[PDB]
Amino acid sequence: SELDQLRQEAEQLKNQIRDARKACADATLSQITNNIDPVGRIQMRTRRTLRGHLAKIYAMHWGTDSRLLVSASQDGKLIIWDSYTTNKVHAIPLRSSWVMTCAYAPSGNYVACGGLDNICSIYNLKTREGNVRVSRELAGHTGYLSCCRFLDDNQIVTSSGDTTCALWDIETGQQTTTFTGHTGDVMSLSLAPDTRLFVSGACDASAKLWDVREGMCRQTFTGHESDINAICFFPNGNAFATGSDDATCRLFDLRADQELMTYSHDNIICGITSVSFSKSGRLLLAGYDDFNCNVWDALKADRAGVLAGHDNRVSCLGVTDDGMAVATGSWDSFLKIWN
Amino acid sequence: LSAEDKAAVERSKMIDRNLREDGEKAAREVKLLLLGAGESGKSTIVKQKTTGIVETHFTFKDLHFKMFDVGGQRSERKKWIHCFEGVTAIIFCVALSDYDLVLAEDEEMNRMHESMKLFDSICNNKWFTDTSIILFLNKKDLFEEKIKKSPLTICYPEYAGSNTYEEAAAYIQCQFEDLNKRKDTKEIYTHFTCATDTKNVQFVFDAVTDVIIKNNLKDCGLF
Amino acid sequence: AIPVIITAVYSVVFVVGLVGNSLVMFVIIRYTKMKTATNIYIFNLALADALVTTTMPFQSTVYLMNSWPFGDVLCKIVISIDYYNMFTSIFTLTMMSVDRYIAVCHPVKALDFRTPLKAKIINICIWLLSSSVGISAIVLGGTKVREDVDVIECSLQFPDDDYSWWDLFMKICVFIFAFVIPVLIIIVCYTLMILRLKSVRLLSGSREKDRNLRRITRLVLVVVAVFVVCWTPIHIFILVEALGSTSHSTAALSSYYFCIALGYTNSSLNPILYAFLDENFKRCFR
Amino acid sequence: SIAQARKLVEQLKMEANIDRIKVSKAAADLMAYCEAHAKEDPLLTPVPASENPFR
Ligand SMILES: CC(C)[C@@H](CN1CC[C@@](C)(c2cccc(O)c2)[C@@H](C)C1)NC(=O)[C@H]1Cc2ccc(O)cc2CN1
Repeated sequence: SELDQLRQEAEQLKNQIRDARKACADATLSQITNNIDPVGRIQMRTRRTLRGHLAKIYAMHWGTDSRLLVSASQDGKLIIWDSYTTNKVHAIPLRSSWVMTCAYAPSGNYVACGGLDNICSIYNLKTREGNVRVSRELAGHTGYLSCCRFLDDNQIVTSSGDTTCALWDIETGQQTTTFTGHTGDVMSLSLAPDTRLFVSGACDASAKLWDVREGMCRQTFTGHESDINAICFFPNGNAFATGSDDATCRLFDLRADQELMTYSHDNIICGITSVSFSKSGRLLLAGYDDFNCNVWDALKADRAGVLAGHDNRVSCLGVTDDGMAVATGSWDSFLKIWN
Repeated sequence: LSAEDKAAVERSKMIDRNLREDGEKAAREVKLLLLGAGESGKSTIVKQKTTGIVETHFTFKDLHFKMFDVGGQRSERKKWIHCFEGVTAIIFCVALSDYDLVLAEDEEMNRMHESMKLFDSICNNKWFTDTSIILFLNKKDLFEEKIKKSPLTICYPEYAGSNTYEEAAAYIQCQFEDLNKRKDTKEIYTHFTCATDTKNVQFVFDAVTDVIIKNNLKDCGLF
Repeated sequence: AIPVIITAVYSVVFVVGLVGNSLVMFVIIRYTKMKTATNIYIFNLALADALVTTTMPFQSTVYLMNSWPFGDVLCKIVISIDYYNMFTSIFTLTMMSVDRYIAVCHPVKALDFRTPLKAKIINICIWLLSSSVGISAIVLGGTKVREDVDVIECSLQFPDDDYSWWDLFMKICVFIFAFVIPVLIIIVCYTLMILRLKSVRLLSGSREKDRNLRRITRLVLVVVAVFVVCWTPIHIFILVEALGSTSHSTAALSSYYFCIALGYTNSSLNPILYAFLDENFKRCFR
Repeated sequence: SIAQARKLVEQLKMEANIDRIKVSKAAADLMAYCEAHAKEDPLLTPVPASENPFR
């Protein structure tokens, strides 16, 4: 009866949490938004189409600046693009052809690579010998890695398939902390701009806030009803929007952890593969399985434009840190840059 | 323009040429999705530390097969099955001798029923509308004496036939073939083999050659 | 009365052939990717038909006026591009059938022998092979009069000399290497392709893959029929008026213009058939 | 097991006793951050040809 008593206590305390966050919502974001000037049509024509991939592209990541992004695809090649000149600087081979995550460090010296091989790959881009060489072979995850966003030059955060997030060290290869509490499988990871916290989404429609210095879940919230596979912070750091496989996008805040705004439309029934913000936070860019990309008013929850033009389903999009341009990757071995 | 920009353009063209000549052989490197139940004869098929997909590189008559054994992937299969659109065939190794025993440690479900559910899941995927399944039935040698004592009534109380080897193999064949819900674009190849039996490479070679004939009709514009 | 209808139908088929070939070239240039080995071949067919459809007003006006005010300025080029079209169409239909046969019967070596680079190499080789005949035609061109009506037509430059044996050897050689070796290769390759498709397991069922094989065989049969039945009576007419002697009979020229009408109708119907039948354009257009 | 239930109930108890303040102020400061940085965003207002180096 002790297990039943503990289950009842957890149920009533979660009910108390739900009642507290229900009474905490004095007003909704719609009735504060509805008296501002709307955003016009974002007729963003393509500028660069980074052709050269021979296989399906799953992930991309920018740097602190533009002009340099990394791209991951199942051809075993991790191409570092020169974005303005459409050129490519390095073509990194992979030991494993199964990749679905990649990242570009803020220092620009290390890149992430992982996938179904259950091993994170870190390569040193700047070496006295002229080549791209792997530095640390990060293993310890029994599931497939799915998101490998970088803290800094020495700390890497990996989202994995064993329903646990992990923070590693480059020089030792061991996990400093193991973030545990996600029941479902995890394929979302986004770090806060102040590099103090991060949120992660999992299959159980749960977005959990974690602290990196001590490693425990500070808040969680369930508003979705399907697999969450796209997460990103608001650029102010006090909110984060969630993209799931539910044909909807939802916005949560770090201060109340409630349903601020949902982004769902009748004409779209396909899932979202990636979601990212611009540096102002007014526009929310949501990828879709409808073979296109769609932008969203992050306050008015209206469609501000469609970046149609992909021959296949998109899988990754990233707006640059200076708000310059978005590079939407897709399954058709293309990577279109929009402005 | 500037000399550094011209050098960068030349390096980009050189590495594009290298990427083209390295990815042109990926079409010749044909690839197979090997999957099956645990200890169901999958370990002995591959003879003819990443803790993930095991890569085996082997060739027969200059074709360079690749097998992706997913035996060490304990995660949810639905979210990583979309990375195998480029696979040409599905190898499904299941054992015929695993019809009576349920787990050999607990009693809640037979191994054959879970294998049938896995085949129905992997055969009716929207990702595999036109990926021909090379079904394999192995370790028939242990099934020869295990059918003399135990009938099919342990596994199926709807058999009502003859408790013999050939009819048992044919009825397992009939259950597995009828799991396919669309027989027009999908064809399921089956081979009978043992743990010490050869001529599996011939069956898989014939399979891959037929699928690439279908591909060659498809790109030329006839199929 | 009599020339009113036939010239109108000729102009109509000329216009529809031009517009069909123009739309085929436009979609293969800017709407359908050109990477498949058969894409460059249907491109070659489009280009050859575009080069030969231009001579249709020339044929119409020479049928009308029974002569031409053209001189040696352009009869030489419109008689060189005739043989250029002939060799191009024949060798592309041969190499397309060879490519299909090596795709079906040898699929393990089709991945190596069906690279786009090798397709371009074979295409340039057959382009040069047609161009040798084209430059031979352009250096053995010219005109002369006939002393019954004093009209003019441009043909091979061979005066009254001991070159008649050479002219018959040239005509018999182009006949053999046009409708013996290429048609024999096309027929043998397609029959062996269907024979290999007998033994496969994904196209020899009973529900829909059997009728898929049936429509594929109907496709190759109708392609061979449209090529042969339309291009062959030309070869009967010219080979009949090569070995012996044939004057300008009224039944001869009527059959001559009938055969020319067929040999232009096939080139007009090739873009429409290869756009509504090749199924890659059907997949792209949807 | 029972240890998993103890861990979950303690983790949820830790998440229970956190500070929660009004959602309307979160909407207000989200709107304030959006309007205060709307000028510094080329995706909102398109920069001219001298700027916008994707040309
Ligand atoms: C392909 C079809 C439609 C026509 C096209 N061709 C195009 C040139 C043409 C209009 C012409 C050219 C020069 C003078 C003249 O009065 C007429 C007239 C001969 C018709 N081709 C021919 O008549 C070809 C057919 C042929 C076949 C075998 C062979 O040994 C030689 C020749 C030469 N004439």
